[PDB]
Amino acid sequence: TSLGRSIARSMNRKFHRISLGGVRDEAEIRGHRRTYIGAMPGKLIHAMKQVGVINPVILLDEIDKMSSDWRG
Amino acid sequence: DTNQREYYLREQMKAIQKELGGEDGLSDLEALRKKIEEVGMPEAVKTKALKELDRLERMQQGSPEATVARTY
Amino acid sequence: DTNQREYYLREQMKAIQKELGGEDGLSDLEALRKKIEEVGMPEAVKTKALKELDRLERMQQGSPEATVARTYLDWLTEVPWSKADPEVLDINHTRQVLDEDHYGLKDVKERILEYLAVRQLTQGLDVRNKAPILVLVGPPGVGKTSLGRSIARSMNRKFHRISLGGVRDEAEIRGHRRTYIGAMPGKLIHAMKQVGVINPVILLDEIDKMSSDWRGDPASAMLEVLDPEQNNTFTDHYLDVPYDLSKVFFITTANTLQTIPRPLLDRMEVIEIPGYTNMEKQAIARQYLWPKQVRESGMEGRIEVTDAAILRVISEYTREAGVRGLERELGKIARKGAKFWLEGAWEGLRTIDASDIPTY
Amino acid sequence: LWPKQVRESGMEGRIEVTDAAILRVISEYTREAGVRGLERELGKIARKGAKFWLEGAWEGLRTIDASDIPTY
Amino acid sequence: DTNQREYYLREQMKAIQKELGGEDGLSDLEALRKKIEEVGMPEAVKTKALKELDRLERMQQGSPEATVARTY
Amino acid sequence: TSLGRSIARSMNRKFHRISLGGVRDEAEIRGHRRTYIGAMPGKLIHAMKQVGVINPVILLDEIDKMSSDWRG
Amino acid sequence: RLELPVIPLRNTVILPHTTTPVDVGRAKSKRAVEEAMGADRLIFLVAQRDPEVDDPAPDDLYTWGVQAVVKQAMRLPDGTLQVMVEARARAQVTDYIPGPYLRARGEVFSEIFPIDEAVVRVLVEELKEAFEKYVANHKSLRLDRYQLEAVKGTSDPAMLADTIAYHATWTVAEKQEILELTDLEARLKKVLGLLSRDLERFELDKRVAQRVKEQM
Ligand SMILES: Nc1ncnc2c1ncn2[C@@H]1O[C@H](COP(=O)(O)OP(=O)(O)O)[C@@H](O)[C@H]1O
Repeated sequence: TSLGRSIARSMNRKFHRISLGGVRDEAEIRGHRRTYIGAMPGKLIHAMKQVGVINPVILLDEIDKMSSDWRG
Repeated sequence: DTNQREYYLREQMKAIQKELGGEDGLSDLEALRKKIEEVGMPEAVKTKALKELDRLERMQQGSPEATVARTY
Repeated sequence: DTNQREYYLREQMKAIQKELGGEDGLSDLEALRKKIEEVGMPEAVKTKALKELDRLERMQQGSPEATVARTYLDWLTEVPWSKADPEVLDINHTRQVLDEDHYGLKDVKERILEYLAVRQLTQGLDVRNKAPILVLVGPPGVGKTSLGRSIARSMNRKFHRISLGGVRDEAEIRGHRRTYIGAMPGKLIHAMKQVGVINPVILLDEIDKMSSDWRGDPASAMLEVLDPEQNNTFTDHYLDVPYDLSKVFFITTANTLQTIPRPLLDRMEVIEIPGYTNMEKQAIARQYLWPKQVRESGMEGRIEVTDAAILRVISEYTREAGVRGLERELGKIARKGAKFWLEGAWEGLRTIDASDIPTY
Repeated sequence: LWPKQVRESGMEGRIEVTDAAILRVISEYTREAGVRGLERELGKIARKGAKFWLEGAWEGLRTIDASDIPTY
Repeated sequence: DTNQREYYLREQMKAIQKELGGEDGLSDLEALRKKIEEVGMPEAVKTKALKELDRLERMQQGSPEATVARTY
Repeated sequence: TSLGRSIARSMNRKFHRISLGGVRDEAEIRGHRRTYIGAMPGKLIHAMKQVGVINPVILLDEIDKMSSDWRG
Repeated sequence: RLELPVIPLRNTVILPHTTTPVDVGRAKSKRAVEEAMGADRLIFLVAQRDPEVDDPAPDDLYTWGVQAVVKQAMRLPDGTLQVMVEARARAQVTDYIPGPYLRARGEVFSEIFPIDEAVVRVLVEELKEAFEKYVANHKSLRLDRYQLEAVKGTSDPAMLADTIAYHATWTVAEKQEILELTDLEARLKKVLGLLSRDLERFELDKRVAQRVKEQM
């Protein structure tokens, strides 16, 4: 992660990261079709939202720590 | 006379509109329309946003679907 | 000129809303506006309240734009702003406090001594830690909450408690966009409203007994509401303009280190608090547990328990590592004493002893 | 790594570590393949040094040899 | 012309449905006014009830305000 | 239940029971959001309304026959 | 002047240099009117507070007593002695001597003419134009034209300032703040600011009325 911070600093764009490990479904990346209060998109949309620029340097954290049993 | 006065005071209440306080807002979902216009987006995004903005302004009270539309 | 014209708007609406169709708002939006633009809170409150002015002036009954308006106004203007109780910064004060309130293991005290020694050396021309948050791991009965209370008393801060073993979705610790009544800000804003100052010691209970039953794992929200360099400019969904959680203390508690979320395991200094020994539990009872029962049940000068009976109760009536089972046993002793006193006391000070404990 | 610890724990210019003690910490106090363990050990060293300095500053500049590590 | 005449006539129908005496359009309305007062409620409850009392003075075929106000 | 009634007699209060077998919604327990006519308040609120006393004795029978699901 | 009879003013302070009738209904004030008839038509008018006490009090008065030369004193049998008083200038009230009837001693007029009278005349002209615009636009807000006609052709700038200040409608605390200002330009600036505030409120009223008719 500190290497990613250094890379982003060299590129002079604001670093970010998202703990995509421990996500057990496809729903946490795509969200779900909005039909109630508390309708929430995926993690990536959150990451892009809190980084107010369209060209960040996002670090997909722990990409090998996912599970796939239900909800896609 | 009571009905006429009630209509007159409702019109006066709508007129308040908050003026300088209402510069952001304009009866609600207007600042949102302007910010739709302000942010340069793909034309499909513009069309979808305008379509669901038309789907908005439908008496949010008693209709949380308007709330989820505003969340979108 | 802007303020006086808005004052005129206030006057007209407080004269008019008396006959307004929606009375669920109570026509109190103008009464509550005395903290919109007569505000003793910073510019953030003023900006939102200017935006909150738009949210006013509508009807009720089912998803009101005005009930949510006044609710958000009250939430914004009741959470303390720029008001801090005078904290004393000492470690020797804590040296005496951790002796006047607990028998103590004398091992967990020194970890909090270390952390507080760090807390005095707040440098960088400001106060920022970037350091762990006193995660306490141990049984429930063991005095986690009392340790937090003693620390708060030592530093003269209002202790609190908000359980996190009952949270399952990112909405009881987060907020919801203010557009309708029926949505509540998170438990942390609840705790902030419970206190009247900006720097309250807060405890967090059973974090390891929290799961993602519904869509959304509360762990990420926990990490965001707690990281003491990103939460200084933080709001959940319910609030809009950032409210700082940097000055706010955060001590935590759990039972095991396995179910604590991995992202939360950052900036955690494990302070392991084991159980107690029979002699230590006996001292705890004879000093702070049995006297507690005595003046709780109403035994001022009524009954006294010999140390033999206390150790017999400890070795017989409770095996759990905490001091909760012993506390309940002594409370039921107090109940039975309340009876055996209520049919007439043979003397001003009755005597409890190991001979007839199974009678009590 | 150590300078960041000391700059955070309020002890700059008021504690030192003879880097033989750093070797001791690495060889005894951390067996992981990275530096997070080393950074936790040095954080504990910083906090305990702050505590010891808080019982009365006995010097204008501290020092830590390799022997007294299982005292700090 | 016909709609104005119809509003006129229906309004005398409203102005003659006051049970002749004119004390209240419906007995249920005047019952809640005293029932709120004749019950000793705290300042948090009584004061608010005195303001949702204003939702009354409605009748079934008119505004549906009293339909749930009476139940509350 | 008869022990509860006897305690109420001895305590000189008003016994009252509200069954809690097969309850999953807070709307069943307490009030639901004030949607107009329809969506009546819940069980314990009705129990509190039934008695004319502010200090009653409430017997929550089969309290271990509950259930926790969505909607409160 | 000193130890002159005091008549409490009705619902507001009567500013100097303005042709205003003052009601006198209570007998306690009637006795002071009778005693002022023995002081060569000169009354040291000290006003009482906002909504009044039925009897004058030695603590509810104001700290500024205006000395007025009475143009005429007409008597009525209805119960009120409406006196036509044309005042001169404000003066400070030292303290309160209780009655009834009340008494209060003062000093010479507090209105003074400072240096740099060119700025004084410039501000007088600017305030006159501002008040003409204020009155002319305030026809829907019911501003009289006799008030605008009574401010033209004035010699003393204090006369113009006080006459315009009375003819413009606001609260009593701001009138007290104006009367406190003994500077010839500070009072003009305060009147200008108050007129600007009222004209901004008027513009807001016009805009919201236009919105109402558009909605209609
Ligand atoms: N040194 C000590 N060790 C354990 N318990 C203590 C000690 N000193 C006092 N107590 C008492 O033990 C009780 C522990 O109960 P409690 O604080 O409710 O546990 P928890 O809140 O962690 O579940 C406290 O009420 C406290 O007064």
